Amino acid sequence: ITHYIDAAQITIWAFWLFFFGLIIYLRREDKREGYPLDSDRTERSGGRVKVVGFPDLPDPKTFVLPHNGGTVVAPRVEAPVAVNATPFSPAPGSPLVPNGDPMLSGFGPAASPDRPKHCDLTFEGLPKIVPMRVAKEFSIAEGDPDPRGMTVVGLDGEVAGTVSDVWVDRSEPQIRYLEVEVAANKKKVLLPIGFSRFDKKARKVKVDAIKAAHFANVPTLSNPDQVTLYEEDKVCAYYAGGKLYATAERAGPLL
Amino acid sequence: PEYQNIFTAVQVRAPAYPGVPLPKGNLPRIGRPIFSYWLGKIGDAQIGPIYLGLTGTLSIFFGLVAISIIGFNMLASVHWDVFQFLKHFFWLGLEPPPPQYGLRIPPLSEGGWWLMAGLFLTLSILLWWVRTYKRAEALGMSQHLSWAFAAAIFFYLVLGFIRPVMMGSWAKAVPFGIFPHLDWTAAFSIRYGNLYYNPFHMLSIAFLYGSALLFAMHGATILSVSRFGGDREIDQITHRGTAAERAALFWRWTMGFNVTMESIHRWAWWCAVLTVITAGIGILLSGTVVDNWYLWAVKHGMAPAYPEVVTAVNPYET
Amino acid sequence: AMLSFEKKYRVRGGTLIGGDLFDFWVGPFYVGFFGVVGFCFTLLGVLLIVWGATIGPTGPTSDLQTYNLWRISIAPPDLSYGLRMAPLTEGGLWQIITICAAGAFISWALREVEICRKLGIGFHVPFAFSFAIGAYLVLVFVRPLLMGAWGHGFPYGILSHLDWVSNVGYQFLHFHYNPAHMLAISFFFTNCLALSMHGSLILSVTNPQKGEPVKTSEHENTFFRDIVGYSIGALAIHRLGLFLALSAAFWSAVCILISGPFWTRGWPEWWNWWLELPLW
Amino acid sequence: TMNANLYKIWLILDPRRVLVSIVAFQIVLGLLIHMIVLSTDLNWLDDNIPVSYQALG
Amino acid sequence: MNANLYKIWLILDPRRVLVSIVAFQIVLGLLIHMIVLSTDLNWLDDNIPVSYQALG
Amino acid sequence: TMNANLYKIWLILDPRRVLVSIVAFQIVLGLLIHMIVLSTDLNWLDDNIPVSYQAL
Amino acid sequence: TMNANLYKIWLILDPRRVLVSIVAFQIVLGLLIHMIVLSTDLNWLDDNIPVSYQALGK
Amino acid sequence: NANLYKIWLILDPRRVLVSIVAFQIVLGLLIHMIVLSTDLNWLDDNIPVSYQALGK
Amino acid sequence: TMNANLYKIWLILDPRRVLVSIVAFQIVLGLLIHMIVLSTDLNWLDDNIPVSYQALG
Amino acid sequence: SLTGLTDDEAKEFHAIFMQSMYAWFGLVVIAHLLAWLYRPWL
Amino acid sequence: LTGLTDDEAKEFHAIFMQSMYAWFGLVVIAHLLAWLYRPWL
Amino acid sequence: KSLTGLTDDEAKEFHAIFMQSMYAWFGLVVIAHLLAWLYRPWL
Amino acid sequence: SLTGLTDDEAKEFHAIFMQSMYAWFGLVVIAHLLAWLYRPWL
Amino acid sequence: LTGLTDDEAKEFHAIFMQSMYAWFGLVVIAHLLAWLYRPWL
Ligand code: BCL
Ligand code: BCL
Ligand code: BCL
Ligand code: BCL
Ligand SMILES: CC[C@H]1c2cc3[nH]c4c(c3C)C(=O)[C@H](C(=O)OC)c4c3nc(cc4[nH]c(cc(n2)[C@@H]1C)c(C(C)=O)c4C)[C@@H](C)[C@@H]3CCC(=O)OC/C=C(/C)CCC[C@H](C)CCC[C@H](C)CCCC(C)C
Ligand SMILES: CC[C@H]1c2cc3[nH]c4c(c3C)C(=O)[C@H](C(=O)OC)c4c3nc(cc4[nH]c(cc(n2)[C@@H]1C)c(C(C)=O)c4C)[C@@H](C)[C@@H]3CCC(=O)OC/C=C(\C)CCC[C@H](C)CCC[C@H](C)CCCC(C)C
Ligand SMILES: CCCCCCCCCCCCCCCC(=O)OC[C@H](COP(=O)(O)OCCN)OC(=O)CCCCCCCCCCCCCCC
Ligand SMILES: COC(C)(C)C/C=C/C(C)=C/C=C/C(C)=C/C=C/C(C)=C/C=C\C=C(C)\C=C\C=C(C)\C=C\C=C(C)\C=C\CC(C)(C)OC
Ligand SMILES: [Ca+2]
Ligand SMILES: [Ca+2]
Ligand SMILES: [Ca+2]
Ligand SMILES: [Ca+2]
Repeated sequence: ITHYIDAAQITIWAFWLFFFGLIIYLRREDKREGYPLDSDRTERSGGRVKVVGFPDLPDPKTFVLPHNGGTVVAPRVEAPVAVNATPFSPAPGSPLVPNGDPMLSGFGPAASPDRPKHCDLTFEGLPKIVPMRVAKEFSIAEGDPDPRGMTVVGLDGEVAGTVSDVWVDRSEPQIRYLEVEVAANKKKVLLPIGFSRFDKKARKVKVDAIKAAHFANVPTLSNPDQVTLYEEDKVCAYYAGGKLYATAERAGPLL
Repeated sequence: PEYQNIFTAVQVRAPAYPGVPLPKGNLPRIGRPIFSYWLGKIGDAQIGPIYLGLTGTLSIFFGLVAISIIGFNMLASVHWDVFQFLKHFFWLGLEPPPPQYGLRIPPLSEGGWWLMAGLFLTLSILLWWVRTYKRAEALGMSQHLSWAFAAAIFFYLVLGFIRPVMMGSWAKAVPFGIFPHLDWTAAFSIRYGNLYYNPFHMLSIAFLYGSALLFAMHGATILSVSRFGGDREIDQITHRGTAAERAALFWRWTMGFNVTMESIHRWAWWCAVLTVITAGIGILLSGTVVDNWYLWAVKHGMAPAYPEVVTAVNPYET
Repeated sequence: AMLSFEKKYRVRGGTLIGGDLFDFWVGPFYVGFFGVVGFCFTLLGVLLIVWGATIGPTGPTSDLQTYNLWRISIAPPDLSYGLRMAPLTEGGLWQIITICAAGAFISWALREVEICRKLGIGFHVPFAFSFAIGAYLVLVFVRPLLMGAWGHGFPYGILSHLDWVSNVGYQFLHFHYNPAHMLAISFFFTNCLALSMHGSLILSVTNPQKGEPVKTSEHENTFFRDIVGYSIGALAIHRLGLFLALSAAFWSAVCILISGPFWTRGWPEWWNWWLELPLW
Repeated sequence: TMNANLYKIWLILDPRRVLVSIVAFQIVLGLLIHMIVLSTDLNWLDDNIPVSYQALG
Repeated sequence: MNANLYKIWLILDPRRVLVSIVAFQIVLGLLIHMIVLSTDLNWLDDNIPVSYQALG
Repeated sequence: TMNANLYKIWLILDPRRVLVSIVAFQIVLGLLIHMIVLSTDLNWLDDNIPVSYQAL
Repeated sequence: TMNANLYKIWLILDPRRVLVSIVAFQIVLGLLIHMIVLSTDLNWLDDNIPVSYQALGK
Repeated sequence: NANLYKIWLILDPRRVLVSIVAFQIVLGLLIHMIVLSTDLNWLDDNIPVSYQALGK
Repeated sequence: TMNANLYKIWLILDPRRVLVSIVAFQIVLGLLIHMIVLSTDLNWLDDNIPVSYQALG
Repeated sequence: SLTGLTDDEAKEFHAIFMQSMYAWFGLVVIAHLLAWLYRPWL
Repeated sequence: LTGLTDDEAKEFHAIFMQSMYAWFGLVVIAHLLAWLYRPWL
Repeated sequence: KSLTGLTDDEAKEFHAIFMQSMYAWFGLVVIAHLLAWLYRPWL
Repeated sequence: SLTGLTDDEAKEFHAIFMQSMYAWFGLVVIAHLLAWLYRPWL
Repeated sequence: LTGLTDDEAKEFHAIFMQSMYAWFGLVVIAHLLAWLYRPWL
């Protein structure tokens, strides 16, 4: 006997039903941050219309933090935060332009959310990211130079200061920040390893993100022996603003 | 110029971590950890320690027996000549039993060793699955790894056990050998009328390509935000930072939508898992349900048609 | 609309070409010069694909014209046209769509560079996307050029390009023995394993067993040391995944590039250099 | 000849790991020997002794 | 048997052993049923007491 | 001919690792030698000695 | 004729690693040479000397 | 040369020794392998006699 | 006709790395050249000169 | 102790364990007696 | 060293040896039944 | 003091038991091969 | 002393090493005598 | 540079050369025997 329907055809159709169900599941999970959307439709509706697209948002999940750190929920209602910028044009879809000195505006690649004002912790409950002054069990791996005492140069090759310490991850041993004693003001500021190139034979750290004089305004730590999530983002974002803001040419275009 | 965060320029050292303490009933870990400078250039310099209870000890014993039976038979097939074993290594193999034996345990001289290696490798893998399950349980972690491992085991089982049993013959299973298992792969497509026309083969390719697409995207995305600590995905997930915001906006502005730091790992999980689910289903249907995938595709209207520029008289017709 | 945290990142500038002229978004999409340029290449290419489906290989009235999604095929020219432009109905349509595709892809990558400049992030993603583009260009430009005809490109058809792959592969009798192909596949498989391991680990520590708090960096490292005696690290797994995926694309491009231009016999026979070493 | 201080081996080798490794080794060995013998003339399942049950039907 | 064999449960976790015995035994049972079905002893396809496909 | 201070080797080589290595090596070597002998004319399992046990 | 201060080699090379290496190397070499010899006419297992034990049963 | 001894001020004596030992063992294995692949083969040359022929 | 100040090359290049590189390159080169020659008509091992020693058996 | 059980707790577990294992083996014997009666294999 | 006291090592040894010998006695009985049923040398 | 941590007396005691156990092992090997030579002489 | 041994320890170890090596080489010579008598290969 | 003093480099070189010459001597002897048994050129 012959039939057009066969088991291979049945099974492939069954797969499509599963797969489209899976995609809808995934798109819901994708909306646990950043939704509902900031639109001009919600503004004029007086907030009546929430823009969420399809599928709609999932019910909130809870993240229980260790060491009695509290509970995080997702999705969550997050308060609007003023933008320190003015639109270049009033038309929708236009960019904005930072107010004041761009490096210091907290806008564009200088921007960042306000992370929590407590430190990431080791499993045992100590501050995770700390200078080698504090975690004395750490050493420099034999074969590699000690960054302490190296001179830090900005994007234009001028001396910004000297490395005064190294900040390490106690959970997963690696350098996360260099501590820079800034020549101009004698403050000690963090420098993320992600923005640092070593010139080993010269014992120099090169920082392409900012000029030497920009080190004077790197955001400062409340406590010299630990760093909060909040301060980590403020530090890293300040260097990143330099990628677009630190010189005029960086605005573009090429042509 | 900028630091790309591909290689660690300056490593630091601390006393080796012995690991998160395990609950009562777990055995103490074994090994004195060492440090590799060159591994420390690309990743973690620490090697060891390792956990080894009953599950893993049994797994490793079964697995070494299986591997040794294969290597032994390869060397015997060049008459113990170690130099010819190195010459022909990629060609040598441990061969499935002849078709005359069906699914019966075949003689030691002609297929018994294949059947024993498949049995003992399979038990070794199943026990390794239990190991991945137990190691998550002892740390209080969920079982995502063992579920994905089970999907790969499903495909492996279909190749060497389920389909051969359904088809009535160990001779239809896979040989243990480098080039021999490539012969088997090509011959399987030939025998079943071109695996390109198997729709679960097409899906498995979409998901294998998609896995490389997604790890290239995600790997590169995270390194581009590692300057903001984006590689620390636990705290970016509980406490969204500018790493996670910039990652999502890069993709939203590029292609119109984006995921979250947690949910990209769900996309990645399913893409990889569906590679081997669809692969198992595709092989499971070959020979049992569909005997010629090209003709199955003709029947369901899928095969392209071309202007005829070559053609051959069938001498069986003449 | 914008993500609820997005407005504070929508900055002016960072373009490579265009400046204020095209420096704007359209809904979620950033546009810019390469958005406009890429949009034109893209819309043209797609519409020429639909036009090619509309007329088929031998005209819209023949039995070969079809809108069946699996059977639509737009094919390159005969090898006899060499490096010249064929007539539109004899493969030239494929050639124009190819140029559109390359321009759409490259414009997409440069748009990605402008987005990285706005966000002040590294350039890893457009760098990585360049490997996929490079493989596509090996297939339709470098390898056809080295053999002397654009007609060595693959056809634009969902199933018809699988026929191309099959027949190019079996020109070398047993393509599995291509050494760069073996290496590339090893990277594809290892990448899929690594991706499932990485996805699993992040989800299992952020979604732990009921009653458990979110797990730690120490748990992640401990978990794979417990299984394999080694943990590569949370930064390095992303280095590794990028290395495996780009290596898979790179050795793919190499493996088709040597198949024809740098080797014409069967692929198993390449291994005779090994068999013929005067050691055995 | 055994040794009167042989008991001191358990001051050297951990008793738990020894027990675990013996159990594991003997399970694999037991399965291996049964399969090896079933692959030879000594096979007692397919020997049609006392009768062939596939021939009855 | 030794009078203090009960002391095995002072060094080997009883719950772990019990669970490992149950899973070992279930897999062993599947394995042996599979082995026996691969031999002359097969009781499913022996057509005893009768062949039911041969009745249709 | 042997040496009187040979016991001092255990001041050099760890007794535990040495004992473990010995029994692992000897077990693997014994598996290997039985496999080699079974693969040759000396095979004692399939030699039909004292009789063949496979009945027709 | 070796040197009188040759014992000073154990001031340079670790006696432990040397003993372990020699033991490991010698075992592997022993396995290798037995296999090489078995692969040739010198084979003492499949030479049916003194007798063929399979012939007895076949 | 009279100042050749100073090479040990440049190259680690320990690593040179280990490297010499490792290279010489590999070379020795390689050369035996190469020579055995040819007409000079002394193991399979049936000299003084074929022992497999003896067993026939 | 070498230069009088050619010795200053060692103020530029590490004398240790050149030495270890020279030894490594030369060994690899010597292995490669022997294998190349053995792969040609010049092969001096399998040429049955002075005699074929397999022909003795 | 290593497992946490006291001495009397190991004694109690052992008595219930040995009784249950023997009951399980008793079932295995009944099943093999039935199987031998139906289809003797030696 | 393992952490056992000298007396603990004595007690474990006595139970270990009695249990192993009992296991070996089962193995011996099994091979006696197998040899009577199907002698293999 | 020592590389292993055994004392001089401890190494002597371990050596005594190790040599006796190893010789008992070799004695079984010899008996096994005497049995094997009588059953199936291979040279 | 790079290895940590004193000069007398290196002297004591050498004596026992050289003696054991020669005894091993003695066994190897006896083995090859028997093989040459049983099955000469040159 | 390695840590060896000048005198140490002298003593190591004397033994190194003496030992290497001893090894080369055996190679010549083995080769001589090989040529007498199976001349290859
Ligand atoms: C008998 C046939 C042969 C065979 C013949 C060949 C031939 C011939 C080729 C391969 C190629 C490959 N083969 Mg092979 N191969 C065989 C069997 C195998 C098996 C197996 C399990 O047996 C596997 C695992 C592989 C694996 C591989 C990969 C290494 C490689 C394909 C990946 C690639 O090119 O990525 C690179 C990725 C790309 C080229 C994609 C580019 C994407 C572009 C840049 C973007 C597109 C955007 C898109 C249009 C957007 C649409 C938008 C939506 C509509 C919204 N082959 C057999 C034995 N193989 C190919 C290769 O190496 O190509 C380089 C190739 O040409
Ligand atoms: C012609 C070939 C013979 C045959 C000859 C032999 C010989 C000879 C032996 C076996 C042995 C076994 N055979 Mg058999 N066997 C045959 C056919 C079978 C069939 C079958 C479906 O045909 C099966 C399922 C078995 C099953 C068994 C197992 C009960 C046992 C392997 C146990 C083990 O590995 O423990 C490994 C686990 C450990 C060592 C852990 C140790 C801890 C303690 C000491 C053990 C506790 C577990 C439990 C009590 C063991 C039960 C054994 C007792 C009989 C209750 N045989 C036939 C008819 N068989 C062996 C045996 O009986 O051992 C005593 C053995 O010596
Ligand atoms: C026709 C070819 C010959 C043959 C010719 C030779 C020749 C010639 C030699 C051997 C050697 C060995 N042969 Mg053989 N051999 C044959 C067949 C066999 C068969 C078999 C199943 O047929 C077996 C299992 C063996 C096994 C052995 C080993 C006992 C020994 C190598 C051990 C080693 O590498 O130590 C490496 C380990 C170390 C160096 C660590 C330190 C050594 C420790 C302290 C001592 C270990 C035990 C010691 C080896 C006991 C040897 C006692 C007898 C002399 C065998 N031979 C036949 C009949 N064989 C070699 C030997 O006798 O060495 C003395 C050797 O020279
Ligand atoms: C023509 C065919 C010839 C043959 C011609 C050659 C020639 C020519 C040479 C060898 C050499 C060797 N041959 Mg051959 N060889 C033959 C057959 C054999 C067979 C076999 C199973 O048939 C075996 C196993 C050997 C084994 C060996 C080794 C003893 C030696 C390589 C040692 C080494 O690499 O040290 C490298 C390791 C080091 C240098 C480390 C430092 C020193 C170590 C710690 C001490 C090693 C002791 C040494 C092996 C003592 C033996 C010296 C004797 C004079 C042979 N030959 C036949 C019959 N053979 C070589 C040799 O004799 O070297 C002196 C050599 O020149
Ligand atoms: C999503 C689908 C993909 C996938 C998923 C996947 N695979 C997985 C997992 C997952 C989620 C695991 O959790 C598991 C794993 O543990 O990975 C780290 C596994 C795994 N995938 C593996 C391999 C693998 N997966 C493959 C594929 C894939 N895996 C997919 C593409 C491939 C391919 C593509 O062919 C291979 C080759 C293993 C790495 C691991 C399963 C390991 C296992 O079962 O081990 C038991 C088997 C043995 C043979 C044990 C042998 C023991 C060793 C020889 C070590 C010897 C030790 C000894 C003590 C040495 C002593 C010597 C002395 C001298 C010192
Ligand atoms: C290099 C490792 C892997 C990789 C990485 C990679 N790919 C990437 C990226 C990266 C890092 C991006 O950033 C980019 C992206 O934005 O992803 C969301 C992209 C991407 N990889 C994509 C596809 C993709 N990548 C693939 C592969 C891979 N990409 C690798 C294995 C494949 C395979 C394997 O076949 C495909 C199908 C897209 C999702 C996206 C690029 C999107 C883009 O360029 O948009 C512009 C173009 C269009 C919207 C359509 C253009 C239409 C043409 C003008 C006409 C069509 C012509 C075409 C030649 C016809 C083909 C027909 C038949 C073959 C069916
Ligand atoms: C051919 C037939 C189809 C073939 C398809 C095969 C698919 C199964 C094979 C793969 C096995 C996966 C096992 C793990 C699963 C898992 O892990 O899911 C659990 C996790 C959640 O865990 P957590 O992280 O939240 O917390 C961990 C703490 N316990 O993820 C998910 O919820 C994914 C969501 C499931 C996907 C939904 C699909 C719905 C389809 C509906 C179709 C409707 C059509 C109706 C038509 C009438
Ligand atoms: C001499 O060698 C020594 C000893 C030195 C060690 C060296 C070992 C070496 C070199 C080994 C090399 C191994 C290689 C190169 C292996 C390559 C293997 C490959 C490529 C394998 C690929 C695929 C194989 C598959 C998928 C096989 C699957 C088989 C299965 C799933 C069989 C299952 C069988 C079962 C469950 C049997 C049950 C038996 C029953 C119960 C039915 O009995 C009646
Ligand atoms: Ca029977
Ligand atoms: Ca017998
Ligand atoms: Ca013999
Ligand atoms: Ca000879």
